[PDB]
Amino acid sequence: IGDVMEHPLVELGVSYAALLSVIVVVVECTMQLSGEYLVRLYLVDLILVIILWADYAYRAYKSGDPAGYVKKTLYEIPALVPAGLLALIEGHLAGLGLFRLVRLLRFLRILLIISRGSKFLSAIADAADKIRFYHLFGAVMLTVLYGAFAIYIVEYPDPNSSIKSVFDALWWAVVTATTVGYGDVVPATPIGKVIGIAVMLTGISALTLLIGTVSNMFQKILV
Amino acid sequence: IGDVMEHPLVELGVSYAALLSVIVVVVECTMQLSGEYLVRLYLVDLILVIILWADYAYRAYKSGDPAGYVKKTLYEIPALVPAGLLALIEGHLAGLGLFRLVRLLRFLRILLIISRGSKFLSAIADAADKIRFYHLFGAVMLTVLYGAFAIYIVEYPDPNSSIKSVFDALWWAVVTATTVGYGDVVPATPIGKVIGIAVMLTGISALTLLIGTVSNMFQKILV
Amino acid sequence: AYRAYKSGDPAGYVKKTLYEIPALVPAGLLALIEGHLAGLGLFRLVRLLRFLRILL
Amino acid sequence: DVQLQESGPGLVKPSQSLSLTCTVTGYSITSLYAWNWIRQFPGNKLEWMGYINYSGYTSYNPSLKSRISITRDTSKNQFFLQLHSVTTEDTATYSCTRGVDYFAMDYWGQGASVTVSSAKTTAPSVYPLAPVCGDTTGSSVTLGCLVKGYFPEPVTLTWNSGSLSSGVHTFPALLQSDLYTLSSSVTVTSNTWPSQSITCNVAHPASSTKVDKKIVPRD
Amino acid sequence: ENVLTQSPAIMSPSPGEKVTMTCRARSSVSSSYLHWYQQKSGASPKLWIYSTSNLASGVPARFSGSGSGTSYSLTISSVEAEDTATYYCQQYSGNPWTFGGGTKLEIKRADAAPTVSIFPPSSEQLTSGGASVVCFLNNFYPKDINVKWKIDGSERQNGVLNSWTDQDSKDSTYSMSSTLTLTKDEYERHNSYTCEATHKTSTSPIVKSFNRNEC
Repeated sequence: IGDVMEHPLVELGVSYAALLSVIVVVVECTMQLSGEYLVRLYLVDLILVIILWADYAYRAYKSGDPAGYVKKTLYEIPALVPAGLLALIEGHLAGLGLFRLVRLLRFLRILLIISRGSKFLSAIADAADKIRFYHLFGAVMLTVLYGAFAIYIVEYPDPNSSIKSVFDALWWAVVTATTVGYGDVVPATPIGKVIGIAVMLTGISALTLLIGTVSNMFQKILV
Repeated sequence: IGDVMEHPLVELGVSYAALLSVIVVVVECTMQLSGEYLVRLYLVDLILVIILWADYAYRAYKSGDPAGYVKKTLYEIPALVPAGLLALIEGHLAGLGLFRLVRLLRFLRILLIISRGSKFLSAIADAADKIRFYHLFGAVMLTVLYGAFAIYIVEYPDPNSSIKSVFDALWWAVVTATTVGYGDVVPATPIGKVIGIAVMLTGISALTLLIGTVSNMFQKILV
Repeated sequence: AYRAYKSGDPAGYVKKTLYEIPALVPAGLLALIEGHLAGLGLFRLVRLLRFLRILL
Repeated sequence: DVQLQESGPGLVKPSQSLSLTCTVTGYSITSLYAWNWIRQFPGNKLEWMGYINYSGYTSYNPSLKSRISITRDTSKNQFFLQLHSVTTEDTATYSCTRGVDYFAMDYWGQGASVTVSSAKTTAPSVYPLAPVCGDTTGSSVTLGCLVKGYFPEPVTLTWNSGSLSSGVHTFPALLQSDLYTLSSSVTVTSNTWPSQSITCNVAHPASSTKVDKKIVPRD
Repeated sequence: ENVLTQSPAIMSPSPGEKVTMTCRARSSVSSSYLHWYQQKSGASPKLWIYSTSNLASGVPARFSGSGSGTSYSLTISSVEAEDTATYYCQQYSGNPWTFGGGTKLEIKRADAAPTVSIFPPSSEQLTSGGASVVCFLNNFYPKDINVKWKIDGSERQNGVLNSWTDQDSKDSTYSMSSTLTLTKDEYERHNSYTCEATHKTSTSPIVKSFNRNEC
């Protein structure tokens, strides 16, 4: 501008705001999708459940004894059973609109819980502080997915986009989000790239917390 | 040197200072370009505006009702209109060199603002603390651009530099700044690389704050 | 040197500097004087100047 | 308790953008009042150019409207003036003031001279005018400083950095071809000098020339 | 362009006298948007009176301002030396702000002759290869004065630069310098250099001089 104002820095600075804007939208609506407290709050807290049941079951087949594994558990963890019964009793009190009593049991629970424990609150916490990780793991791997999915849409068509399988689109999303960027799977569609910047912006920032947390868990098994 | 001083560590240590120096300059002038408080302070705070208007408009077409979206807004957000009028009145007072009164209104505003609010200051803050992100997003994506542009200059010419399109040069800049480094787009010009080290040095360090912030926003929608 | 060639004036850039940054010159002279005191094993005085510098 | 400070090139070649940077201190340009640029022509005419106010809304003067561009940098608390393609006529003294209620400007900056010309900026030589060899006119003593051959205007001249201002007369620089010449006299008391030392401190920004020349009597 | 017109153009009051200035506009101006500034020689304007009659800061009450419509008037109940300057009115109606042509104001002083002082070239300069002979004519009144250079008894016009200070604030007098500039050669070829300051104060002029052969 120190020269009767520059022409170049006119028709371009507004052409870029037209490109970022796209991403900002794609990005913005991704933080909404995974933000839907009804859509995402169930999809995640569910994906989580299927993580355990489908896990525990495996740690159960590696024992030959299917139910054998089940008893060994209800056994090594005694509280797991009197707790279940409380849950059932609280729930039958609830189902009957008998909340006054529910008020009670819930409290008569805390006591019963404190008592039978002192190194117990640790096992419950270390367990809670455990499902929380499993929660995060979802939320993240979930946002990753979108990117993957989104890249699928605008890439599946074009000739030899490398992004054929829906899985192939996940590989790209994951490799990208981790910043590893192998490269065996790049978009190839000028538009698929516009999106790639958002999947990158998101997937990395998101994957970061994960690794960040997964990296705190490690500095504990090494100490 | 513990051997009548080494020859090799003479004619090379000064040959490297001749290479870094380049980068240090390229780098240095990039922190100046995006630092120009006149050049960059308007290009960014503008790119920002075009981000919203071009965004809001889209969140408006996804409703079929163009102006329908507009009213729904002036409606769900009541303060947005009495505020505009204050802006217009302050400004007409200003335009007349009537700053004494402007002093007033501006204060009679703060009151009127505190009153109608308590969970309001949150919506204003969460909004301000929001445009600030949109500001950063620019500043960064802006420095990225340069690198991209710069790589264009010294790469566009050479035969099959991969960096053909000006967009192609952005892809490289972005993929690089994120440390993803797909590789489908590398310089190829010995000089284009000298610059690549600076775009990397800059683009990464810059892109980092972005992701760093974009990563704090996430640990809030997951908590 | 490069930020100096981008000005056409080689030494022009040099003066503009010694000028915009006044202290850069009286400092240099102190450096030269401290050093000539040093070179003569006159460290007592060097002790002084170095302090009469901090004040200044 | 406040002050603005014009700063920038003192010379610009025909049809090139004239630029200036006013950095105000002791007040915020984003709190209130309008901050405008006022230029004073050689004939001593005053022409308001335009402003930018606390809210950042610019009001230019119709005549300059297609060339002028007042901007600011809230961060450093300073606004600037930009004039596209200046001409011999645009040569004047630009300065920034602060517009208050009803636009009365209460705080004017030092005033910044700006010459538009193709003439090359040249450095001045300054000489010590130490009295004759026996001019005892009385109990009074006069000395002087001759600063000649510089471009463009202005040059700054003080005596003993300023700790000496009574009995000083600094004559307006006179223009010869494309070079200025300027002198300054200063009268002290026969006993005041040469006992205590008197020095001429001249400085020519454009040529980046600064020299303090001591007036010693000679033979 | 609501042009403002000031009168008189020049004004030569005397210490103690009263005096008024005028500022008239093409269109009408709101009394509260009229301002006056006092520009002292070689300084930037100072706000002197805002909104027609309100005295700005340090302004003494010897001053005052009044008027309205398309005619305003700045008045000094009594002038004093420190008053030498130029006053400009300022208005704000239309889009463009506007100033008057100003009104110089020089005080009248008691005719007093100059105090001439002459200086030979400086050893510094001569070495650089040149020789200017400076002759100052300080604190005198009135402004109109004339110097005549005489090298070896002969008048010289060739190469003489004159400069005048505007009216002095303290004593309301003027001063002036004239520099005769010869080359180092022409200088060391003549012997006596003298400047004659002719002036209203006297019939014969004051005259200082020196011969190149110094002690």
